[PDB]
Amino acid sequence: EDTITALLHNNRKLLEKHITAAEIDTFVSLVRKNREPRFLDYLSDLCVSMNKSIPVTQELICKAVLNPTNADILIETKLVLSREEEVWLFWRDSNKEIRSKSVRELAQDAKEGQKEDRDVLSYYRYQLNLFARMCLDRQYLAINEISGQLDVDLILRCMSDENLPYDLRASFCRLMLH
Repeated sequence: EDTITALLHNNRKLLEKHITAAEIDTFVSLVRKNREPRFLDYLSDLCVSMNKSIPVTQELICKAVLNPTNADILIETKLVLSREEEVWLFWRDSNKEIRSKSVRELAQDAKEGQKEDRDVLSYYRYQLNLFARMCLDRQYLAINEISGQLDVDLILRCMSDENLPYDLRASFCRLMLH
């Protein structure tokens, strides 16, 4: 991990020459199917962050992730207006269908008690960070897909006040800022 981190420094011509869609697609699919959102962090590091907005690779990675054929990796929100205090984010865990059952209980799970209920918000924070670091300046064909989601009121209602998010709380602002 450390050697491939040091190879993946600023390095413009390496990003636009020796990196193709196939190897990152295997990195997007095969490594990412199981667990461990540190690989999601390294995928986000490969995407843009040299200093500001490598444009050639950010429009290759987005079509590797944001297509509906590559769904069930990211976590989406719906605002099903159930029963003030209506918001839900939906995640699957390696075997079966949507089940979420809450998001306010994750604030109760933010202190201690579970591991499968504590990995979910960390994975959500990291994929929020990847969405913020996806285009962030000029790439338009994949900023339109993330325009409908978290559009106007959903990003503000999740970032009004809550018991105990700190890093995800900053992740909402970071996705706001771009």
